[PDB]
This record gives sequence, structure tokens and C-alpha cells, in this order.
Amino acid sequence: RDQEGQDVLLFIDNIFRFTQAGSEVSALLGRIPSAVGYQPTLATDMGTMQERITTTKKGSITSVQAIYVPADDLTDPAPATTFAHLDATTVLSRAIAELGIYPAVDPLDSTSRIMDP
Amino acid sequence: SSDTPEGVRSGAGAVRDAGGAFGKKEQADEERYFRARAREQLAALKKHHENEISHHVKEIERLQKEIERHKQSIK
Repeated sequence: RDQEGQDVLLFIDNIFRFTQAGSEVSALLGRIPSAVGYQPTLATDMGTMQERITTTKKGSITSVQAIYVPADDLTDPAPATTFAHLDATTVLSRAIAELGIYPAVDPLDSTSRIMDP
Repeated sequence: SSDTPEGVRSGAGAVRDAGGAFGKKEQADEERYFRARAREQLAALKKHHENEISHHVKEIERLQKEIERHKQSIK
């Protein structure tokens, strides 16, 4: 992006193990935990990583991140904080593979925030 | 949130495990049936308790006929 000026991609597998490992560092030092057990600096630590992926004047960085939703809880503190940064979703479901359709993309539950005229 | 092992599920026979107003709509419904079959079968215990002597009686008559045959053979 900087030294060459191209359109980078970047895959992180997955965005929950980034978050879960920050809570282990923060609890080995001694900091008192937040809500359900995560670290107090949960949104800033995600902030300083997720803000370095932008579209500057030279080039850009795009990102594609897999998400694990614990205990089917879409309001859990770790996927709540990650959803505040997202501009899309992609859902791979078990049923669309049975129809024979590839890639297995669910076109009713996959969103995009820039869907606007 | 049921198509996942992480998402919680239910057991078998949990309606009467709660204790609501379906667990007592069912605990009483079973007593309003099996109290009235308890006197269809308490009345017919006069007949078939006499019938089990009548069957025994039947056997006795049968055995006495065999004895009769043997007694005539001896004669």
C-alpha cells in the first residue's frame, strides 16, 4: 500500500482468537476484567488494529475476517465490539451446499452496509 | 438458537418438570381418567373372581370324567 501502491487483501482466522488472546495478556499483568470476563481495553485494542486498515491516497488495505459467535449470543461483548467495525457479512450455511450450489452463500442473511443508492 | 450444540436444547418430559399451568392441567387430567376406570374394574371383580373358580370347576369336571373312564376300565 505505502511503498508500492496496490489494493491489498488480508485474511485473519479468526477475529475471536485475536480478542481471546488479548484477555489472557491483560489478566497475566493484573488488570481487573470488564463485562463477561474480557479485558477493560477491549474496544481500544480492537481500535488500534482495525483503524490501520483504510484507503489512503497512495493505496488501500482491505480486510476479510472470520467471526466465531460464542454460545449463539449475538450480543456477547466480543462480537458486539467486532460488529461495530464491519461493513459487510458473509454467511456460509450447511443447507445451500445440499442443493448443489457453490459457493455456499445464503443470500437472505448476508448483508452489506453500503447497500444504498 | 437450536441448530448448534452450543445453543441450548430441551429434554423429553420437561412440561411437567416446570410446574406451570400445563403441568397441572396434565397431572389432574390423568386422575380424571384413571379414577373412573378404577370402578369399571372394581365392579367386574365380582364376576371374573367367580369365573376363576368356574374354570377350576370346569377342570375338576374334566378330571372326574377321566377318573370315570379309568374306573370303568378297571371294572
